[PDB]
Amino acid sequence: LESYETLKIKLALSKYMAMLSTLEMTQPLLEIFRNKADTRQIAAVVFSTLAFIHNRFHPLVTNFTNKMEFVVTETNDTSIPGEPILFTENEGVLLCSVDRPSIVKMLSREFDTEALVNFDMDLSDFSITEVEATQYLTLLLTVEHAYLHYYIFKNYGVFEYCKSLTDHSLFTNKLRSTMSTKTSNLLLSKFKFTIEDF
Amino acid sequence: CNKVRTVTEIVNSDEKIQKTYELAEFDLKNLSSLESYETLKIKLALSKYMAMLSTLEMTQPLLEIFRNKADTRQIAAVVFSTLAFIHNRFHPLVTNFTNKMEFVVTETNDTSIPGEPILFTENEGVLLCSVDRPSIVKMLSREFDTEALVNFEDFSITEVEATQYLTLLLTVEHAYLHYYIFKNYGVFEYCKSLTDHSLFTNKLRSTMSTKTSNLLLSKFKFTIEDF
Amino acid sequence: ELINMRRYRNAARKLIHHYSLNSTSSTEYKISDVVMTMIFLLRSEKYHSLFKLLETTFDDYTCRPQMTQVQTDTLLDAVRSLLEMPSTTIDLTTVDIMRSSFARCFNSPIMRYAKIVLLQNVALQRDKRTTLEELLIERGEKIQMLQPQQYINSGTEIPFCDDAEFLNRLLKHIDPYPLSRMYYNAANTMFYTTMENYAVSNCKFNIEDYNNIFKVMENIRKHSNKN
Amino acid sequence: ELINMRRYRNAARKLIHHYSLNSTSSTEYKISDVVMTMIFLLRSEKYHSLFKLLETTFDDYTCRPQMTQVQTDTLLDAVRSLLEMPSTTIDLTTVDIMRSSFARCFNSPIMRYAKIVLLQNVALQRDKRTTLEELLIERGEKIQMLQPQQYINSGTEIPFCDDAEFLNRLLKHIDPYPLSRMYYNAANTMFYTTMENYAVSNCKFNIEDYNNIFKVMENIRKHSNKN
Repeated sequence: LESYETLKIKLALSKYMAMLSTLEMTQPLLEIFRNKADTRQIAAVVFSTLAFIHNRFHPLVTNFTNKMEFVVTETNDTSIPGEPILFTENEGVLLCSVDRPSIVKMLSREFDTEALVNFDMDLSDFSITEVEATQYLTLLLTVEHAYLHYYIFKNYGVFEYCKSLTDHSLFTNKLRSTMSTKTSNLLLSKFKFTIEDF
Repeated sequence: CNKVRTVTEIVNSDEKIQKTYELAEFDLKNLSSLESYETLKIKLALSKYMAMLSTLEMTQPLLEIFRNKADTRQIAAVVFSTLAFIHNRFHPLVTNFTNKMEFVVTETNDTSIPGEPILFTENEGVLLCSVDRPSIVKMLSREFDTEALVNFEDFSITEVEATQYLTLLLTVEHAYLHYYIFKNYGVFEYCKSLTDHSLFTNKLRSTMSTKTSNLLLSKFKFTIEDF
Repeated sequence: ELINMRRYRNAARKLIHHYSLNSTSSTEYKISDVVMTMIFLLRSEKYHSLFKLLETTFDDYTCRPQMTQVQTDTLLDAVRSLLEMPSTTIDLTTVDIMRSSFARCFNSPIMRYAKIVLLQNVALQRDKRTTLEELLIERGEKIQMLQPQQYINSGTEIPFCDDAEFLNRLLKHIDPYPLSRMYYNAANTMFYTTMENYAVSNCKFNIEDYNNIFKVMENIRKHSNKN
Repeated sequence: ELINMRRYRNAARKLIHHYSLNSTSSTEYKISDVVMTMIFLLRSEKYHSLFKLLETTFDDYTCRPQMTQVQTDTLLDAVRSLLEMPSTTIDLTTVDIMRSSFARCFNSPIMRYAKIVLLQNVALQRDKRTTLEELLIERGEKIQMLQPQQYINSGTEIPFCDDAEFLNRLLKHIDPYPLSRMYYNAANTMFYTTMENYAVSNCKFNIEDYNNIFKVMENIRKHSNKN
């Protein structure tokens, strides 16, 4: 089961990388977000990641049933402390606002590289690095948090969506494996992880 | 608390990378980012300057000190001591002025220099600290307004009184920037800074040569009303 | 005698013509014309009534003065005298329209020597303990202010390089890379970013409780308690 | 009389306090404000000297009144009485500044919303326009001529008050003092005095850049791309 699920997880990560390559963005991801001037590529990444999560969660529906916009903010006053992905609906169209500085902080946080757990052919090819894979995983999980909130907003009212924004205990109402919500490893159910605070 | 313990677990396995941290960074960012702390720092620097002046054997208030055209000894000492204070603030390990300085205090039009009321130069190994009395007394005679226009967007001390000391502190800040630039490099560099001030991006990085320090004006950013 | 009435009256004639025929024409005239007109009007006893009438037109244009018909009759006499124009097209209504034109012209801003605009940023440090929802709403009000930029609403199928060769090369290349380390790094980065944001905003964040709710509740009720 | 002596006197007081570079606070101005100021100047024979100087300056600056010492002294005493400030703080420098200010204001068409322009240009010294660098070198020559007034070799160690009680009492006394307003006043005063020096010495200066370069350069290297 671990072998099967590890294969599935790395396959999903490969699909993630492949899609974000199909976006045809000549700028590197770290430089994608470092660039304060152009929000087009960053918002394209966010939109495509929302599409990726929506279709993996709901394979049977393909075409978008919604219209979305993006507002990119680069100041302290705007930044919500914990959810840099500001996602909401305004006047019949959803808006996914983003705090760029928080993300450029995240993807530049001295990623661990050493394995502290202590336990013709080849030539030029597609080569990746641990930092890039970790950054992609963090981005995918963050946008998954955003999509969880979007699904709560759709299945409830804005009042209940805000109360979820206050509590976050409301994720567990409907996201189970069902004929409507198609199972999915969700990219974070693969591992449990708890805190050892005093 | 003293510890914040972080763990990332795993399904179907028990090994964890359990890391524990401290509140030093979180609380330090909270307090330093908090504007109350920096306001306290500014008030503390100003209080130290005021205590310095009080202990300077000066019982007469500042403007009354600068009204004395006859003796410029007090004015020269005031400028000297404020230079010493700023020198302390950049480099606490040094307190005294190792070079003997001479003040040429004037009340004429020609000696007045538009932009550096206290010019500092050197003349064959002895240091020259120009004092321009007309300009500084013009500065200290502007009757600062005191009504509540905050626009947030026991002692005989008032708003406008300490305001004059703050203005003098800013003047000495500019003068000391020029003096330090002059001492680190040649006279050409000092005069070119007097004409362009571009050397502000050369040596004043937060390093061993220059260790941070507020410079006061970093507390409040200000701009022109140009078009 | 010291006052040239002729030039004052000559300029006032054009000014009153423009302002009475509702020809504002700010280009034509300056403050000098207005002040010369005002001085000439105040000069003779005849136009003291008009001067009193225009007194309250300087600032309080909502207060209608209370006057009888005889006073307005004498004022009309003065208006006909000043305009030197036949009273056929002149009446009280045109006088009031000219009054409004004068009031609007008077309240025009002129010129200033500029000012060091010290408003800028303050970083908005509350200096108190702060909640969650209050911060969320107060910040979101400024979040939704303006500037919606990105317009991607068409709705399109996600592009896929469905060929497995690209997938196979990558998937073989990812074999040496563990999942535990990557997931640890991601969780730790998220924790650091959240604590940094709470430190900057000085919000009362559950020390290690809310994100713990995230983790434990999500994982457990995914694994069991499905409902 | 129909003129309110108190109202117009105070309005003229404000206008002189500002246009004569003596005050700090800025109040948004309307044309009727200046009209009332000049009317009050008219009504007072004692200030008829400034009033008639304005009258002369209405048209053009091809002429300037010729006065003896007696008229100038009486005018200066009148201005001191109007300002109700220390007497010798104004002098012919302030007189000419006020004349140039009012002359510039009276000319030029009435604008929709202010002009926000300095008055250093075409204000003093109709003679020529000399380079600033040459003035710096020449005047520095005269500065470095003769009479250095103090020989302080050893240097006195800076006095420090470690008694927190006095520091805390001073801090308590600075509790009512707002940093923002005080700093705004100080910066504005320094900038205005520097502009006065630039005007008087007739050294043309980068109004929109050089001081802006000071501010921008210092802030940027204090925060961004320090390296």
